[PDB]
Amino acid sequence: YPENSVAPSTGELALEDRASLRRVAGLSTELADVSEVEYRQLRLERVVLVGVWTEGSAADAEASLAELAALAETAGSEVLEGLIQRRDKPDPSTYIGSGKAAELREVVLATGADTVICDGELSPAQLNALEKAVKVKVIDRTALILDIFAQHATSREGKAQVSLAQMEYMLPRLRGWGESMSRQAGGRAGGAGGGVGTRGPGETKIETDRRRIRERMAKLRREIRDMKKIRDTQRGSRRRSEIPSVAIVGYTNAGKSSLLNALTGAGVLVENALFATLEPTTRRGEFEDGRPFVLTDTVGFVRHLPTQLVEAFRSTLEEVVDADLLIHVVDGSDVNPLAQINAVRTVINEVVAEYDIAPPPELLVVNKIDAATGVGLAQLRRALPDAVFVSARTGDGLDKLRSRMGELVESTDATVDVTIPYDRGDLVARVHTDGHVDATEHTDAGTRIKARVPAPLAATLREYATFA
Amino acid sequence: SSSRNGRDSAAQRLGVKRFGGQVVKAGEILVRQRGTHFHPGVNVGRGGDDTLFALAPGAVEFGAKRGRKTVNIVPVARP
RNA sequence: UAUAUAGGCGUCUGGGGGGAACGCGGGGAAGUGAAACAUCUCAGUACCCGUAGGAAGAGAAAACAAAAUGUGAUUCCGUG
RNA sequence: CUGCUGUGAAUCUGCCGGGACCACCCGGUAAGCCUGAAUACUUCCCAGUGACCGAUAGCGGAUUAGUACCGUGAGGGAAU
RNA sequence: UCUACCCAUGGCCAGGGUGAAGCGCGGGUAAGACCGCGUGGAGGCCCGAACCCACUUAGGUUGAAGACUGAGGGGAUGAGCUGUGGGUAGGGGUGAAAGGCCAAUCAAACUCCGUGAUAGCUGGUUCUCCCCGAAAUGCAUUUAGGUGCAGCGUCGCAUGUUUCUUGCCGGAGGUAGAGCUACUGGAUGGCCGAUGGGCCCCACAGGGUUACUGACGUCAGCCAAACUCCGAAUGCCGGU
RNA sequence: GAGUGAGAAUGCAGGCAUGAGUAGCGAUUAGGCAAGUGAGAACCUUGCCCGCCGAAAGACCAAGGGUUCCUGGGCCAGGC
RNA sequence: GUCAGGUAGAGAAUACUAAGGCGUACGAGUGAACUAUGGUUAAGGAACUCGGCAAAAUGCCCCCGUAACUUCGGGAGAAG
RNA sequence: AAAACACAGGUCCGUGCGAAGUCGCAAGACGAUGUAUACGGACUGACGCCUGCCCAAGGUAGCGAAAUUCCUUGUCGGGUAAGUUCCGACCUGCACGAAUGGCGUAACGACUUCUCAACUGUCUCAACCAUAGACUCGGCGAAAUUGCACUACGAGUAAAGAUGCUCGUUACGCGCGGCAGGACGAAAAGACCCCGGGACCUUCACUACAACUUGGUAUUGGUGC
RNA sequence: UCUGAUCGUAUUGGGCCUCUAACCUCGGACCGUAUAUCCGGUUCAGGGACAGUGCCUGGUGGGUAGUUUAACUGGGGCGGUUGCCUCCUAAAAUGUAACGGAGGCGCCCAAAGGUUCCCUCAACCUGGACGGCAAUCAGGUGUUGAGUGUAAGUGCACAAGGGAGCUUGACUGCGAGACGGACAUGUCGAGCAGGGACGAAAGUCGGGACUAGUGAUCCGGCACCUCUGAGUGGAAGGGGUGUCGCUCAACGGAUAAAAGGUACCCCGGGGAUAACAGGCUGAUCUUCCCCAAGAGUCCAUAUCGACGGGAUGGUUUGGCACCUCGAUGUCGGCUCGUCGCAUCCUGGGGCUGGAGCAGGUCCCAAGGGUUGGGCUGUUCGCCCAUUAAAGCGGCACGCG
Ligand SMILES: Nc1nc2c(ncn2[C@@H]2O[C@H](COP(=O)(O)OP(=O)(O)CP(=O)(O)O)[C@@H](O)[C@H]2O)c(=O)[nH]1
Repeated sequence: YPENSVAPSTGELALEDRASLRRVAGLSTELADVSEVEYRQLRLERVVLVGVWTEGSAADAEASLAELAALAETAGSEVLEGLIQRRDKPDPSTYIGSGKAAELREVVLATGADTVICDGELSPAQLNALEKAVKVKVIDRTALILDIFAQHATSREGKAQVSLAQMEYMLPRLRGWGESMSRQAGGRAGGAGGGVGTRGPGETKIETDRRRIRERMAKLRREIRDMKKIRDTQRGSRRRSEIPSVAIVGYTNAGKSSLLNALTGAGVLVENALFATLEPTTRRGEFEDGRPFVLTDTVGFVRHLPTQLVEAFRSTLEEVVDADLLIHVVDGSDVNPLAQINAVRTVINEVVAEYDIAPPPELLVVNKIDAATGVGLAQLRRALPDAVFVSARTGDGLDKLRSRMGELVESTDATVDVTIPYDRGDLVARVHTDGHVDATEHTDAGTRIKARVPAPLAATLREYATFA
Repeated sequence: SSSRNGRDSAAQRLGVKRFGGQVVKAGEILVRQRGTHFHPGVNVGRGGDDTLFALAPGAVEFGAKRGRKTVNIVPVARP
């Protein structure tokens, strides 16, 4: 079974140009604000990242690590360094290239480390192969994605659906690393909490006994069954009223909540994190002339949407498929906003595949104008396709986002001319308050005007609609 | 789920063996102690392990001097 | 085969098997006790083989003893 | 004091024992025999005995008893 | 004498099918191989009674019976079935091998003997009244459901209040409580304040500084089995 | 001087209850009548009729049994 | 182990019968539920059930026609 | 009662012949009245298939395929209303496993698991009929079990599941035929689990012995170096 | 014979080659013998002092036998302990369990021991080249906060802490009287003599400031002794004194010497102890509630409702081990049920983000009803086609 064992001796794994024990390990990551990463005690885990170069190049090569460093920071632990490889072939064992297990163990011992991350879901063995070698707590992209939601959880809906997603992510890897984590347990506090992550509930662990895990997944599934009824009951008035609705669809950190605060005077939370707004929240707004429409946010969508966590985004998906006009917020940080938008848009495709109604009208926007395009200039503003953006990284003025949004929203409101006579002392008040008052060509006595009206007011004034 | 603890030591029966106003023969132990909880006064001697023993027949007495409790053997008068 | 012997022939005298115990000689367990177990004990018992006698076996110092002028085959009892 | 295997002496200034052994003393005189009495036991017989049983007892067997009967056999084995 | 295998000598297998070799004839050919036809009747061949076995199901299950019956089943010229007579005997046999069978039992058969095996285990242990009257603890244990010693019972002997209760007197304690600016810890909000940074002069030296920080310290309120500057009540040890 | 005191040992020997006058009275064929016998008859004897086996449930031989064969007599045990 | 009638049959299967031998040893009633052994079942046809378990169904003789594959023997009584 | 044993076939090892091997303390016996084409042991278990340049010394030399199924990797459909066994094209780079183990295989099987046709009381869903019991009458006549007795129910209490105790309810005495919910029903001093003892088995547990083998010496001698 | 090469002759062992008379041959031929594949005898032919057998001896040896294979343990296993020392638990004398909370030990020192004498640190402040926060030095403040070889505690500034001089008491022969104590062990000891050390003397010295640093008996080793000495003198051996050898650590130590399987099992017992069942608890679970931040278009309460808090039921996973092991037979299905309501349908209401059609949630309501199939052992669940619905639960997870 053991053949010539000279592979890292003379042979090269995937060294087309740069691979096979190269471990570029560039881009040392890390970032410092005022120093005092912790200020009293171990508030940083001194984590390290990993990346596997695949289809693509510098356009995306470092993009994975760029996203992961920010995400781990959001979790609240200093990222020491990142490490990738060209990796022509993803080895199912550890898909890391030449199995440089000793090399990575040594380069993580040279650093404080004591925590490692990965990119993509890892099979139980696909991660044990590195757990053994590294001898340190290892938690991959989906584990951290779930831990972020757990930490940020606020309401029963979240504390149940994130819990279910975590249990079901454990399901395929209940053997091995889960027992490895429980062995020493959290030890006061671990690097991965439970249902609420940020202390509080979920302090004990995620998976401890297969029986209890299955029991709790059952109970949680019933709970989401209950919550679906509750949610559809709550979402009655809008569907019963046929009131146009719009949705803020942004990848993450694209200032969706901040934009909502703007344009509606809303006071929703706007925190620095890739997953800040927990549940889709909405508010009534007014178009240019009226139309007391509805505007809702969306929850963060990150590249390679972890399918292990869909119960959380199910509510968001419903709220986007039950809408008319979609406005696509982007974040002006990365270098490939085109990739950001295409990636986030890859999800609406399956959204419509499942709940096919229609392709809703689409509009584009990108926040962070003040800090973005520092070397981009107005190329993305003139040459690039449909897009409007004035929000700043803190807030700005809105000029035509509220005009084109109305011109692109459903125009179901009939605009056929109607004749309103004097009749009662203020009979025209009904039309003035309902159907807007656009073009109030007030004349005299039995004032003659031209304004739009909805289906019931149109049918009520039909007989009185005498041509001009 | 073993326990690291579980060990202990035997019963070193320390403590005062003759209390105030007790008639003693020469050589008897008065307190078995560890260290110098008590000191010797008159007719009281210290042994190897900080034991206190009588040096004359008499009656035990506990007093203080210079800030340290001391044990003494007051000589009983023959009636 | 030569002496000769094996062998053959005849004739005379004996053995053969049984018996309850006891005798002498020879093989000889294990259960058990040891709070387990192997030395050890059980025990030279059980059992077996040989072999008799009215009884057998041992018996006439190449002995004990200790300076006593000692006792004087063997056997079996009682002490030691 | 003895059984097997090797080796292997002197005839009285000889040889053995006297609790390793050595000297002096002391006791015997190996490698040849036979020998009663005191002593162990009751298959059997005769005459008695019992602070022994008295028919579920006393022998398994007071009556067909090693019978009937059970087992291929060794063997077990009643009741009156 | 059952059963496993083996040996000697006998016996049994209704009926009906297919048709291998061998042999003869004819084609194919140098040539046989090969191809049709005939006799022939091989086969651990086929179907199926006797016979042998035991796959399914029902019945029985204090049965008709300590392994059977009914109805279907498998083999049925063969490694076949069976009669009579023999051989292999227990740590041994025999085994197309199941720890199967060896006389209704087999991970070592039966009977008698050693033998009244041993069992820290379970059961049993037979008439009466009077007096006294427990323990379920400590230590040790190839020990924990046993046992030895001590403790606690009873009886005899010796002394006699030494026993015990109450008062008073003489003692050591660090528990309850309480206290922390008295020790070791954590911690609550203020006050001043080095580090300072950043700012105004501008040096960098030298002056103010500065939503702020807490070095030390200060004020008010805290708490602790393994904290104690203190510290009871009971208990205990003597005397009277 | 004791084989001296039983209510228990799923104790042992004998006798007798409860279940209970209860289950069962043993194959898959089947008996009926007339007459007799006799105290007594479904079961015995005779005559008829009906039914069953008929590669036996008929007739022999061997092993095994040991008198069970036949005649006369008898009917308290046995014959479910 | 030996004998092996007649008819239908290939048959020593099966059915009924000859010779021969039996009716073999508790009966008489009674349309109870229920159990066992047989019989039949409308219409559907495995829905039963762990599973077509059991039961049903085909079944004989003579003529036609017989597949995939094959160790060239078969398959094969193919099946129809 | 089978997939297990056997089997014809194959491959190793021992045996040169009162062999090897086995029974026996030995003699002796079988093997064998046989002789390496034979005998004994050991695995496997008809039959077919399994792959090249280096490979008085050429060099990494392991093929680097296959008829490969752990291969629920949805990796799709056929199987039907919904279909398990399966059937076929994909992900199936050390995957795997096989130089002596794997693939195929006609025929066969009271083997295991499925689909179709026919057939049906298996079922929807049961009804009826006959016989043998049951039942009644006559005769004979047991058995296991058994501390007792003119042996209710509810809620409680109790060694924690009450015929037997407490408080209430209900019930005329005695039988017959049936059902099977209790009497922790009968049966067997629980086979499970633990403790103690035992037995048999395994082994590089301990200690012995059989047997084998190594040397000294007796049998055991002479002459030459 | 003392200091001593080689000698002449006679006594011998081994290695090697042979021979024949020991011995061997199931190689032949004859005789007992009429039959004899037995056996013995004669002789021939081959081996041959080998082989085989006796006594002795070293290896291999489950081929066979006798046995061992600990205990605690919130059942057993697995894991972890097993002796000694210190603290808390430990309830102010001593003592006191738990698989309770923390740790150390299996030594070290010839000076870190004895004695005589002298000194006082840590920390802080002020000043000084390297030299700094911290080295050495100066002054001051500094009563214990440094240190005390080693764990923790009790004590130590009177110093037991820090230096120095000299010394070996890290003695021999004892020991009144006590502590602790099941016993065996274990600790203290004033003082007497001999000979020493230190000190002017008085005085202290029988190891370390104290408490751990260890192992019974048996058996045997090594030095000395006025012991004993198997007739006697000796010697052998024994005896006394002093000491030596055990991770006998399972540390009161069965043997000098020892692991496992059993579903092929068996016997004696146990509800002292488990699996099912009941019983208590309710951690877990289910049913809800309290408060309301927030969501819900505005709007806490139509519908939800976080962070927190309180309970009900005894169905889940568990805890305990109270009855039952001289027997309480396990799951799913079938037949037959009966009950609770926490209501799936049918029935009556409130509110509604109730236009109507319908929906949501809550209240009252248990009369009756609540399908057939394919897969799924499946605990269970997925699918198919219907219905008004295909309810949830208890009854030994009802009923063998
Ligand atoms: N680009 C942008 N960023 C803003 C704006 N206002 C605030 N931010 C910053 O962006 C940070 C992230 O908030 P925001 O991007 O609104 O979160 P989100 O993208 O709406 C929702 P999620 O974070 O889950 O993806 C905040 O810390 C805030 O300081 C804005 O108008 N535009």
